[PDB]
Amino acid sequence: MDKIYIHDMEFYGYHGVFPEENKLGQRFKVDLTVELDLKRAGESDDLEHSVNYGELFELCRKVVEDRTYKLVESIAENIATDILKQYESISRCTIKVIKPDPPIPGHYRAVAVEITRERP
Amino acid sequence: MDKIYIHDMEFYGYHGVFPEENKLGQRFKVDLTVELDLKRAGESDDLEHSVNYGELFELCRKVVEDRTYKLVESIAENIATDILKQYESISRCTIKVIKPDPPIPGHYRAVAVEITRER
Amino acid sequence: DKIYIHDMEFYGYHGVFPEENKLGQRFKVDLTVELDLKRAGESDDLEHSVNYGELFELCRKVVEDRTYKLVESIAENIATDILKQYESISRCTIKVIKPDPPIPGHYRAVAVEITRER
Amino acid sequence: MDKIYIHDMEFYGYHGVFPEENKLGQRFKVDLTVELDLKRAGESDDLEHSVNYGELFELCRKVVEDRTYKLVESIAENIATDILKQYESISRCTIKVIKPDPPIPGHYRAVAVEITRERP
Ligand SMILES: Cn1cnc2c(O)nc(N)nc21
Ligand SMILES: Cn1cnc2c(O)nc(N)nc21
Ligand SMILES: Cn1cnc2c(O)nc(N)nc21
Ligand SMILES: Cn1cnc2c(O)nc(N)nc21
Repeated sequence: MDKIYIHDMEFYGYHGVFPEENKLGQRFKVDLTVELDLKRAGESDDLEHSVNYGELFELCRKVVEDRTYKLVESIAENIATDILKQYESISRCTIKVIKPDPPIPGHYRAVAVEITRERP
Repeated sequence: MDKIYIHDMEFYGYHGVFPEENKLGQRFKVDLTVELDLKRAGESDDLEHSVNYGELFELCRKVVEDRTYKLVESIAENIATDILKQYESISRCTIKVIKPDPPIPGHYRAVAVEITRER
Repeated sequence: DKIYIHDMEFYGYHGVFPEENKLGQRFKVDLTVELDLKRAGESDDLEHSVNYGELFELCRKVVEDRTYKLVESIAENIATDILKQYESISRCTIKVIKPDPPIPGHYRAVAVEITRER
Repeated sequence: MDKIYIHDMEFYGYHGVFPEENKLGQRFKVDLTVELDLKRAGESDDLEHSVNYGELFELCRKVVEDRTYKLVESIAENIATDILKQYESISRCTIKVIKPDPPIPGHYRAVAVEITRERP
């Protein structure tokens, strides 16, 4: 379907399995993909009929900054839940939470989770 | 299908919901993807069997520069439509309209809208 | 399963407008050939998979050693010769990229991408 | 189907058909994706129902650095293979083994092989 994106959002967060992670913190990135209809929006030009990009960002920030989890799997899952719940026009969404600097000994760009949630 | 592409067209436009995005303006980017058959163009090596990539660029430039809308949706929608209407050789198209510097307090690369259209 | 060569850069003199044919410009090719790789991945054998080096060479040949009006015909003659010389290739996808075309404006690149198979 | 990614792991190894590639060595890069349900991980916040991203790194490194094959097809095959053996919770995977500086006389970014491997 049609799609709103927010590419490579960046937060500082305290999330992790290790208590050393909890204390120090690290970078956390999020990519978002949400699906709806944009034919109406595009034939109209009135934001009242699509989902507001600025609110979708804020939502993401609350989960990554205003709350702490052990797993990036819980960041992704919460984001997805608040999305579908708060926004009834969005059908599907793919959400990817990225830990560019995890505490692993080796050479790499990033580890990440990605889920894709839908209304039953 | 086979695909023609234009990658990362960059414009300056004055689009936006708030009046201040219309005053100041901002960068807008557009990725173009159009679906058609290029087997004929390939074995012929003759441009009339394909679509001119310049005319495509120009067509989008007109939408992003010569007009102004509240919504990127609306930019995506007019491009898809003006491609389909003007080009019958094209079955299907995908247009993505990127705002890289929207006024959101935060840290992000970009926001965007992608639509895929057909007759 | 899949084999890849990414961002092959060549200098060629392709194009519709006769000035492009004297000046020339950059041409990039993304190659993407499909098959099964279970055979080679257990045997550890270049017999049971495709030579990546030859695939580059074939692309080099079509982009550097001949000239066409269209990028679509670079793409075609590559995809046709891949399916000619390599039976075990189920399918292929060629994306030919013109990064510096003579369009007055600001973009990264224009491009064709075909997918061919027997 | 949900996914754990590991992007652009970098190793130095001595893989190659040519005996010269075998003596000198060169860079090798690996991308990993693995499919599994992460909905329970995302509610419980419990790593046991998911899979350690770190152990995944190590699995890949064993193959690239502790062993030496003639082909990159072999590298991705054993990786996929070893993933499927050890982790029942993982349904499928995709492995891209990249060779960024292969001995091809020309101009290019990288050559590579991607495979996808599932269980019965
Ligand atoms: C090892 N490790 C630490 N935190 C983790 C997380 O959120 N997910 C996974 N899969 N592994 C983790
Ligand atoms: C908040 N906001 C402002 N302009 C917008 C647009 O074009 N699309 C969406 N989804 N949100 C917008
Ligand atoms: C305008 N133009 C010049 N060369 C071209 C090509 O190969 N394809 C298309 N579609 N347009 C071209
Ligand atoms: C030509 N060539 C040299 N080494 C190679 C390797 O490891 N794989 C493939 N497919 N080709 C190679």
